[PDB]
Amino acid sequence: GKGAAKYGFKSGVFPTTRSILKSPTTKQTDIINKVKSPKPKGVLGIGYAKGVKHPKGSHRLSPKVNFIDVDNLIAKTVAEPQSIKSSNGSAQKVRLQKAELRRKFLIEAFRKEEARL
Amino acid sequence: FSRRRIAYPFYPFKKLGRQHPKKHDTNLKTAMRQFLGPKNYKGEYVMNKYFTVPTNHVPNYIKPDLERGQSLEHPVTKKPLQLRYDGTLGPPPVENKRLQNIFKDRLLQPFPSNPHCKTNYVLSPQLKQSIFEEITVEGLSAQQVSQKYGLKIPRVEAIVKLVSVENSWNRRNRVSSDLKTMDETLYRMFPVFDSDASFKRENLSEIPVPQKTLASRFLTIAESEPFGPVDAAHVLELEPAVETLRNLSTNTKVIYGELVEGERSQYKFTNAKVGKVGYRYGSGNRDNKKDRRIGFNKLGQMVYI
Amino acid sequence: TIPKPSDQVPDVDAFLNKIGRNCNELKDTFENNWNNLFQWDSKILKEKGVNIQQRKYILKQVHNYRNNRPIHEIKLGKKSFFGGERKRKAFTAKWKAEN
Amino acid sequence: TCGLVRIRLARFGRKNSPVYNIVVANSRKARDAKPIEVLGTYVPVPSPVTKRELKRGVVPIKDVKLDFDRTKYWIGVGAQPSETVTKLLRKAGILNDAWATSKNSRKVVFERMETL
Amino acid sequence: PRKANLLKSLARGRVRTSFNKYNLFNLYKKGGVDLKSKSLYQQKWTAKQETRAYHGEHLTEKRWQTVFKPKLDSVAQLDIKETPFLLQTFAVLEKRLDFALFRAMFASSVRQARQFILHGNVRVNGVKIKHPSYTLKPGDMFSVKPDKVLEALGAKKPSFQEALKIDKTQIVLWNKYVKEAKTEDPIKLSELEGDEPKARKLINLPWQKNYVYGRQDPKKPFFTPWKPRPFLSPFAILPHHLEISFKTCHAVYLRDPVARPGQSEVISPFDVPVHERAYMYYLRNGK
Amino acid sequence: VSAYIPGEGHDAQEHSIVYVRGGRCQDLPGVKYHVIRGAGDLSGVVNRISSRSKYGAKKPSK
Amino acid sequence: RYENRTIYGDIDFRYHGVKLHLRSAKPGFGLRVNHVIFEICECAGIKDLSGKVYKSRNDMNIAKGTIEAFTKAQKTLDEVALGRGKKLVDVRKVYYS
RNA sequence: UAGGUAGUAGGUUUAUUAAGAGUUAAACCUAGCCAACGAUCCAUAAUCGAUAAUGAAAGUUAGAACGAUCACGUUGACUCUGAAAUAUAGUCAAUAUCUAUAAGAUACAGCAGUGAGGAAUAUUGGACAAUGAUCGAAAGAUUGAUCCAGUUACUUAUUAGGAUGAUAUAUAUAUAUAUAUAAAUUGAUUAAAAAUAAAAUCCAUAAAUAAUUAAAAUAAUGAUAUUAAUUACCAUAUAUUUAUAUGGAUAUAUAUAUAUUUUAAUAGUCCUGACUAAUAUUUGUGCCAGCAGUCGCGGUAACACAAAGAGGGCG
Ligand SMILES: [Mg+2]
Ligand SMILES: [Mg+2]
Ligand SMILES: [Mg+2]
Ligand SMILES: [Mg+2]
Ligand SMILES: [Mg+2]
Ligand SMILES: [Mg+2]
Ligand SMILES: [Mg+2]
Ligand SMILES: [Mg+2]
Ligand SMILES: [Mg+2]
Ligand SMILES: [Mg+2]
Ligand SMILES: [Mg+2]
Ligand SMILES: [Mg+2]
Ligand SMILES: [Mg+2]
Ligand SMILES: [Mg+2]
Ligand SMILES: [Mg+2]
Ligand SMILES: [Mg+2]
Ligand SMILES: [Mg+2]
Ligand SMILES: [Mg+2]
Ligand SMILES: [Mg+2]
Ligand SMILES: [Mg+2]
Ligand SMILES: [Mg+2]
Ligand SMILES: [Mg+2]
Ligand SMILES: [Mg+2]
Ligand SMILES: [Mg+2]
Ligand SMILES: [Mg+2]
Ligand SMILES: [Mg+2]
Ligand SMILES: [Mg+2]
Ligand SMILES: [Mg+2]
Repeated sequence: GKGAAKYGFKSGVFPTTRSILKSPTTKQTDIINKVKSPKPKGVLGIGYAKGVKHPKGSHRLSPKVNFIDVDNLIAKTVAEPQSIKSSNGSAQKVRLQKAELRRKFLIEAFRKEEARL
Repeated sequence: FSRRRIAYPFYPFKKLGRQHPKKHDTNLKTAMRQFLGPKNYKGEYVMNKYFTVPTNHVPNYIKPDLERGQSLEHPVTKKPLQLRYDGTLGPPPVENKRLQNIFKDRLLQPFPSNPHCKTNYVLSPQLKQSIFEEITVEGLSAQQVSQKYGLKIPRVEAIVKLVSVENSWNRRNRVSSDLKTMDETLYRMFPVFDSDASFKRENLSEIPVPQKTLASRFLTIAESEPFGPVDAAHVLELEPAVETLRNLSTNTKVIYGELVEGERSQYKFTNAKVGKVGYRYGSGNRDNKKDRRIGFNKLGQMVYI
Repeated sequence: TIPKPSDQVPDVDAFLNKIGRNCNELKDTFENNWNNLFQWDSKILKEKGVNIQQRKYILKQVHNYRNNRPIHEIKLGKKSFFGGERKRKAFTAKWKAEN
Repeated sequence: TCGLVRIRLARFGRKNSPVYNIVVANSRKARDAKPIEVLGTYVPVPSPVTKRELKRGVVPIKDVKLDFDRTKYWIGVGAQPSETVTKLLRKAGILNDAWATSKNSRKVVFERMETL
Repeated sequence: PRKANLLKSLARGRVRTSFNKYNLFNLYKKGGVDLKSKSLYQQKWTAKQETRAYHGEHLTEKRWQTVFKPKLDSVAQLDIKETPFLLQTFAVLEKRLDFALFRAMFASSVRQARQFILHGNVRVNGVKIKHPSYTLKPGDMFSVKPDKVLEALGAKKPSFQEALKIDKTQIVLWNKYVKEAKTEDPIKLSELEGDEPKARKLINLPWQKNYVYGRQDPKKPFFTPWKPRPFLSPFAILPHHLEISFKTCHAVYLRDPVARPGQSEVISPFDVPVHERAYMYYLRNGK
Repeated sequence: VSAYIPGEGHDAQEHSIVYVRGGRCQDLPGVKYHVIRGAGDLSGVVNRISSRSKYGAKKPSK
Repeated sequence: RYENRTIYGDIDFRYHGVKLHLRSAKPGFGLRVNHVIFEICECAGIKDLSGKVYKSRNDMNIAKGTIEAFTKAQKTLDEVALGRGKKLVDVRKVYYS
């Protein structure tokens, strides 16, 4: 109870809210600019200095940040059906409806997230 | 140094001296009898000042310090009496100047030992009615009414609430004769609220005191540099006192479920942000502790929260 | 709402026989009244003095009949001839030794 | 139900007085264990109506505070709801008639609507 | 709760929340509470004794301690006398339903009020409550059944035999008076055992036409034409935090009682030093 | 352990079942224990009226 | 005494053995000090006081030390203002609580 | 426990791996690495929180309960499948019981329960109705997870009755009613009380007895369950929960005039020399018997032992 005052007197914990987009998007321009700007050197430097070598097996730089094209992601995860009009039977129709609903929701969620950030 | 002190009267009374072996009487009991005076065939202690109820708008509160414990008055004439060497009562030889000269404040002081506790005044029914009319028919704001009369806004609202209830009762014919008589007796007991008397009017600038104000601060400003209430509020990081007084004086997506003929209840879905909605995991079980939380239902049932 | 008795099971007794799980020996606690069986609920059955499991089963089969789903004795789950998953290894070995 | 990720009710509160915690969880993890994401609550005991209210003809309500957008997202990524949860969602108006099983399948009195 | 036992003894001059005759006498003959010639602890103990006897004698000590709030409340007038902060020690109990009912004078005592609400007579915002530990919010009405209020504030309804005996004496006195008037309607109680209508028929004085002294409406739970309680005056202290209407017996709880520059709204029969000592005690649980 | 035995009368042999608690007999040195008296072969102290639970004594029951 | 109820500043004073520490107090917060200090405050009109005695707690020396601290360790705001040549406002008073 | 370390510290390569690395295996070099800011070695211990305790707080304590993490499922090693296992699987060995006596089977740290150990910790319960889980296309099957009840003052909470109440007779539009005889418990003879305490009196309410009807769950399914709750002779029909009018229920006088189930109350335990709240006193013992957290008390006047009276806490 004593340590709950750090977290606004909240006894018990929730699980961490799980990011819908798990990397920065392409539309987040400022982040991209920050990433691509010249990395500093000297006292508060990041990488390796130009003259200095790096360990044989290891990479010199850090790996590049995979920026999500959101439209591309949507297309891949949630492809619209190519065979557009093939639909008979009740169970099949139900499945199709379910698929459509899932497409709608995940599309909306991603787009909203992109806008929201 | 504390003993067990039997609570005898501070005032003087006729103690026991000797008495017939069988009677087994106590000095406290004797003192109580004396205070009461003689009891009727009916049961009434008539000679006691405080037996009958005042019909004066002047509350008959207790003054044991002033009359020196001698409570007995003659019922018809309200003139004081004592217990003489004989068992019969009679008038006192010396008159009490303390009872004759008494203050305004102490007449509205129910307990002798606590000066701070005073009785609140009673509103006259006509005044209450006028207030009710003002709020409903004339359509005035409660603050204006409060300013006019000298009541507080919550008090005014309470009065209004009570008036409408009284009216409804009258319409239904629930206000019985015995109830009316009781109301009249209560009215007679208490002093009346005068809207003109400035000392009787309620102080309408009472804000409640916050935590930040109580903790004292001091500032060394230059000798000439001015520093008003606003500046003080700014230093403390509050809104000004006047603004708070003024304030005192003065969305979310909800769905409802479809209701089919057979089903017995709706489903109200309110929106809520994730990370703020649920019952938390590993919260403190407070049920076996004495700081356990006990709430109440819509039906007045006691429920563990 | 009362339903009609069908050709295959026109009687209460016939219905009981169909549903099974020892629903026979229950013709005395309620007599052969078609309306009676169907309108009756759980509390009434309990008062009469039937079992909990039997009560549950009958009501379910009544409901199925009302909805015109095929009622039949779907038997309760049975352990294997050898034994329950846990006890098999030993039991099977014992059985082998015997035979 | 099927799946690895599943939207279900985790039980909370005391004996003879349940409240439910709508979560998304792993199928393997326990019923009342800490989940992936709590989406909402659900008290099954309906709000008790007054005698006058009953006479008038006003139905009780079951309160279900719920993150709609999150739930939708979880449905989209393919987290199968439980039998009770899916019914609740259908009642709300997230899920369609498509999810309604044969047992569930009666004139409607009151229609759904969003309010504020 | 803590059982009622010797609440209104005289050898312990404990001033309880009641309108009892013995309680009144105790109040009368106490004077102050003497805190002279005592250690600090002894003073604190004597404060506890007196102050808790009035404020929540039914409450258990541990329970009280749990409910007891350190953070007292007050109001700045922003327009002089010194505010009595520490009279607020038992402000938290006025929030209770039972105490509020007592303050309203819908009960003779706090115990009685408690009993009333257990029996399901009080209401608060319509719904009837059977729970004394219920706490009013500001704006909440509460409403006792008017008969019970009348019983609380009315006289004790006499037994039939007692009433008949009282009547007999009154009749004799009347006869004596008429004899005295002449100079310058009998009843036999042994025969008339328990026939109330017969008694009514027999009796005819100027001040009661038929009804016996104590029974005009025997079915009602109080004295005859309703009159007040035998010592009602010295305890009729009209509170600030409640708005009352005695016709319907409704009452709006409008405020949590609070201390002003002049006064406190916690109605108590004890001076501020006593209340300070009590506060001191209950901060530390008598450490 | 050297255990004290309180009360007027003690029923204790050379083999009796006895329960020990952590008091201290202050005048006797090197004995830092009390036999708790209601339980075991140690019987409750007889004709005890005051402070009965401190010894074994049951309520006399009129 | 500040506002006719408590000391001005948080004083910390040594009288022989006894080390005194007396903090000022917000109004309503009572006397929360050693029994001797409390007794002296009751007589001297101090309503609000926090504090704690370190080292010796010799009753007599507490009584002597605390009155010395009151008379000597305290400086009134007005005196301080006069000495320094500055305004020394009390913010709470200005606010009107 | 003061020196420890020799795959040890680092370099170069090859295998193995999804993948880094003296992680293993192999090969060849350099002489390192850690340490008195505590190495190596030994002992003890599952770890933790927005959990529990305590404090003014910094902190300290617990790690039962709620939750998160680890490890183990009698002991040790290895193997297989697999994304992931030294798997509660299999293999072999170790310990100890079973028969069926066999390149057997079992291992309650799953739920009940038993014996033991111990100061000390529960039912060989009911139900899958709910919430989950596995199988199944479905029908619905299983579920000692779970939900319910049982035992246990271990903890918390709510109730566990209010108002009036110091005598008994007899006599005789007012009202201080007044006399007379009798009685009156333990103390005590006055500030020595016990005692408004009892008993009485007025008023309910619980429980009971009848009637009714939820909710947990609906498509249907209710273990809990003589369910919670409500009404008091039931229903409908007006108004604003109360009030009145109808319909029928009922029973005596002579269809319609007064009624309408019943009804209580019950607390221990510690203490009264000071610290420590407890002044009404008295008896027994006589440095004994005994008391005692601490200082102490008991040698005939014991406020301290053992009791009666009275009192003070908590309940
Ligand atoms: Mg499946
Ligand atoms: Mg003792
Ligand atoms: Mg005892
Ligand atoms: Mg190594
Ligand atoms: Mg090597
Ligand atoms: Mg390598
Ligand atoms: Mg070491
Ligand atoms: Mg261990
Ligand atoms: Mg720790
Ligand atoms: Mg744990
Ligand atoms: Mg630890
Ligand atoms: Mg455990
Ligand atoms: Mg293992
Ligand atoms: Mg192992
Ligand atoms: Mg077991
Ligand atoms: Mg084992
Ligand atoms: Mg044993
Ligand atoms: Mg235990
Ligand atoms: Mg199940
Ligand atoms: Mg089972
Ligand atoms: Mg308790
Ligand atoms: Mg005697
Ligand atoms: Mg009942
Ligand atoms: Mg003392
Ligand atoms: Mg003696
Ligand atoms: Mg002692
Ligand atoms: Mg003694
Ligand atoms: Mg005694």
